[PDB]
Amino acid sequence: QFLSGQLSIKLWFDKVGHQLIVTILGAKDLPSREDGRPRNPYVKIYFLPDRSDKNKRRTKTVKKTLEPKWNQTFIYSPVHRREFRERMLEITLWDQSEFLGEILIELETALLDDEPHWYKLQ
Repeated sequence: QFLSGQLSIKLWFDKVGHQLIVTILGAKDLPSREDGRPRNPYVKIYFLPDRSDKNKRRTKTVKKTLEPKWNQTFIYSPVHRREFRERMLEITLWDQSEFLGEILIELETALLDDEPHWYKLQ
């Protein structure tokens, strides 16, 4: 019915350094609030399993926008190629509250090409 917006994310795995680099660039086309005002958006990421603080990261919250730009790089470590079939990134967007959607990326087929890509929020 309504557009939900998209999130630009860049992923890369450093196979020698055993680290997964996740850069959450920005979002576009976020839905306004029902009252017409813009959002105060942030992104939360869990590298699962273990839903614990160690595996949790969050962007800062941008004030009053539908096109936030965070440009933040998160570093997960230690990470091992052999673990990819059993790891996923749970990426959620929030209006600081209201849930604005989720992108769930399985590591085994993730775009680990160090390029930015757009993902639809669900």
